Amino acid sequence: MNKWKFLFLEDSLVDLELIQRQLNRAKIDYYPIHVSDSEGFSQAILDQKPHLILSDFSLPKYDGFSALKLAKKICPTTPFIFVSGTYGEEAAIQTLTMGATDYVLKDRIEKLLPAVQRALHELEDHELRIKAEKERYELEEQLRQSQKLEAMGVMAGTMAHEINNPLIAISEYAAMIAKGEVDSEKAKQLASKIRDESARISTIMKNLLRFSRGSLYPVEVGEILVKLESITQQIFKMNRIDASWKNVEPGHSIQCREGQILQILLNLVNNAVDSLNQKYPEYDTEKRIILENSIVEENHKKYAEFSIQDFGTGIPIDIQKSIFKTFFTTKSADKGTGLGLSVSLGIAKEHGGSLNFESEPGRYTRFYLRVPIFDP
Amino acid sequence: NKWKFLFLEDSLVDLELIQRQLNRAKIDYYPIHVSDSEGFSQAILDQKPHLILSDFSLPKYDGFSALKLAKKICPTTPFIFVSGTYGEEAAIQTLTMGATDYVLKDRIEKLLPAVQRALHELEDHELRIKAEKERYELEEQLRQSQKLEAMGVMAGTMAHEINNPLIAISEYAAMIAKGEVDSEKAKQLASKIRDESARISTIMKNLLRFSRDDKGSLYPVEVGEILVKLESITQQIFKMNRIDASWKNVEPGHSIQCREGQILQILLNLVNNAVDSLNQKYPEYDTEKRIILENSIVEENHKKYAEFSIQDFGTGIPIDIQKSIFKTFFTTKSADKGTGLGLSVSLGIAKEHGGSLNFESEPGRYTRFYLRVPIFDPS
Ligand SMILES: Nc1ncnc2c1ncn2[C@@H]1O[C@H](COP(=O)(O)OP(=O)(O)CP(=O)(O)O)[C@@H](O)[C@H]1O
Ligand SMILES: Nc1ncnc2c1ncn2[C@@H]1O[C@H](COP(=O)(O)OP(=O)(O)CP(=O)(O)O)[C@@H](O)[C@H]1O
Ligand code: BEF
Ligand code: BEF
Ligand SMILES: [Mg+2]
Ligand SMILES: [Mg+2]
Ligand SMILES: [Mg+2]
Ligand SMILES: [Mg+2]
Repeated sequence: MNKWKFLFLEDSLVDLELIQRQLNRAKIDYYPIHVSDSEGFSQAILDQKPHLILSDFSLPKYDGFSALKLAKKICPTTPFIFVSGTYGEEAAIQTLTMGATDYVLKDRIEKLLPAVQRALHELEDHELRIKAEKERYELEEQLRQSQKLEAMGVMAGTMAHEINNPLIAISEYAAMIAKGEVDSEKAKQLASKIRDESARISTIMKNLLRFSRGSLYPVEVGEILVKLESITQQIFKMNRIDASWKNVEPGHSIQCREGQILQILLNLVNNAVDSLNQKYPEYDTEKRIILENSIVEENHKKYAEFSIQDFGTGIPIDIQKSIFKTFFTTKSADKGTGLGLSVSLGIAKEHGGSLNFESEPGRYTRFYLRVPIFDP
Repeated sequence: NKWKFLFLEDSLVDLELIQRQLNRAKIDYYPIHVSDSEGFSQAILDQKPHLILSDFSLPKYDGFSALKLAKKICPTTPFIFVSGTYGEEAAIQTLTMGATDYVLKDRIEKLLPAVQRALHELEDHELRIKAEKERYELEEQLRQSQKLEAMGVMAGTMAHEINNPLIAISEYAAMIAKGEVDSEKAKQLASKIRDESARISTIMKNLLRFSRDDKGSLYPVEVGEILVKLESITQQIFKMNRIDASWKNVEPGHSIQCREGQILQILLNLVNNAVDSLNQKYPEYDTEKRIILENSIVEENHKKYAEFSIQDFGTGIPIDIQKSIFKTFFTTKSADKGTGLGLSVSLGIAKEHGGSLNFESEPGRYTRFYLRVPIFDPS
């Protein structure tokens, strides 16, 4: 609502006005929270979560020694600055040793602004560091999508080049028949050649598709979950996503290409992060993701179900039937290739599994991959 | 691991007692023995021991002075006192002075747990690096696999959009070949064959335009933004591969008409080739596993160009293949680690920018690739 949140523990309305006047001269955008006792101070820290505490030493019923001791217990990372008129500088330095972040004397109120600015500058710097890491990650991901598109482009080019020669032959033979440049008997021969060139195009593509494409082996389900956790923890941290796990079922193995199963799961996670960042551009308590594994039984067969539930935008009903189609994306093409869900569905079927989803618009989306357990 | 243990001890008899306890444990260590301050000081600097075991009372030298020096020169090296000169009440105090552990000579059985804990802490640090390296390798393996998967999906989609007209061509051709149609229907069917062949060409053109035309107009970009982004992306690459990366020159304040993302793709492609060449030549840590990254302004044919240069000292490029690199799908790496597309895409991108991509290499010594892009200057 308001950028900074400042907690003032102060009993003098006159001194509060003096302190605030110095901050307002700087056009600092802060939300003031004023408290004069231990209950208000204790409640305001927990419920309001201030980014900075400014405390008086002497309040009726409350003291800055107790306030500092409470702050070190409840909000250790929050900067705490004393601003008091009850002692000199000799006494004030000692308070820093007690773990105050800074100390401002009321008779030297000009010192308040540098103390506040340093604390705010340090807070911004911490935010700036996380942001630079997020931007670096996004740039790395854009380059990776671009390298993927170039390889697709090279494959489209090579297949077009090997096909155009027989395609030309088809057009010349058809043109000779259509032009009437051939007797009835040559037209049958040319029509035979057209069939052979059409069969050639189908074979060239088959040899190419086989060139562009390991055996399944038993893999422990737990090995997959540890790898998925290990890969996505940093993604959630960079995106400030809260990640919850509800259940696991290791000690069951599946016949899979482990790398391809992890590829499915990673694609769903990427869809969840994009959905979450679109709904919650800043930090929000509802920017959460649920990751679960479970054993499911279907048609008297047991399956390992991997589930990824995000609380982002959900999938609008008009597009929900069209989401596994190749190249379908609602993101601007610069950020979305539309290949994630279609590749994951292809891989899932190759493993004898299924990929399905449930979503309620504006609430959640849950994608789940089921793969049959290998029982020897 | 071949640990290196520095022993500051003046009694050869007590040294044999200490070493005998470690040798019973089959601890693989290299002993370094010193009895004075000069030998102790040199051994820390020159040999870089992984553990220091020190006596308190050596003639001409003392463990208080040893601790103070160790804290100045090798603060992170574990330091365990092993002395016969005092009791446990005095020994506990030595830990407060920053000894890692204290072993009494009369209780030499306590030496092994102190050493094992110190070695385990070193191993744990090595284990952490290994787990991070393995995680990074798996992420790169998954990304390479996804690139191969995308190529397969594009090959599949073009086959699906083409097969419908291919079926029609084959059916129409079959009716003509059987003679089941008069001469006028055969000409009409031949026209349909022509129309379906043109359709296949159009389907392919629309697919190729999505794969090679969603690129963007050229815009002026400042050279320095490209260099900072390249630095930020490759810092982690060099750290994971234990590559020493040096920059010889930069030339910001010059701009080029480019697709910034495509320029970074060239440079990143050259970097990946350097890392692979370097990893093939130096599988372990080596001081010559170095990379030189430079930018400069170059003049060619009375035109000024921004040159980005990447020089690795890895596996030189053999003369027989030097003439063939940059060809589409040419790779000497296995399929698990190479598609052969990096240099061919980079040469295309360089030409689309009015630039060139070139290289110099001496076999067994170094390779230098350099990308030239024209400076944007209306004047
Ligand atoms: N968790 C999620 N939340 C909201 N929408 C989602 C979603 N997962 C998928 N979608 C929708 O389905 C579409 C299909 O996405 P898909 O993964 O197939 O391609 P993509 O647009 O995500 C780029 P990429 O192929 O690189 O993953 C998305 O563009 C989006 O509109
Ligand atoms: N710095 C370098 N040192 C040694 N050989 C190099 C090299 N740069 C390129 N090469 C050689 O040229 C080949 C072409 O590399 P290119 O990048 O085009 O495809 P690639 O083999 O590296 C797999 P990818 O297409 O995924 O990058 C390499 O496989 C390698 O044999
Ligand atoms: F009451 Be306070 F210490 F200014
Ligand atoms: F001489 Be030592 F300190 F055992
Ligand atoms: Mg007061
Ligand atoms: Mg996706
Ligand atoms: Mg001695
Ligand atoms: Mg390469």
